[PDB]
Amino acid sequence: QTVRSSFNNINASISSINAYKQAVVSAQSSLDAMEAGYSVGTRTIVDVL
Amino acid sequence: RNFKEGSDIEAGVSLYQIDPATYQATYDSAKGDLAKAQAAANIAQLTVNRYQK
Repeated sequence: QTVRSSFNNINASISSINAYKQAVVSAQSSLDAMEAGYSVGTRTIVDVL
Repeated sequence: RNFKEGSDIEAGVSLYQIDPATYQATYDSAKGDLAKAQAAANIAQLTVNRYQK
């Protein structure tokens, strides 16, 4: 079991990063989306925060 | 009357100034609308510039 226990974990663990790593990218431009939108002032700064 | 009767007059010359009440007023009309018209495009262009960036 333990053999199959973590061996799954790590892999699913792998899937974790790949999601959030993208997800970071998701927020990443998401941040960037803000700053520009705030830079141009189309939007508030609070959002950027 | 703007002129001395019998006198010699230039073209396009104001002769009789007529009450422009309803007119000067009226002139105001488009003015605001122009003022307001431009207002819309103002934002719009204000937007477009942003979107551009």
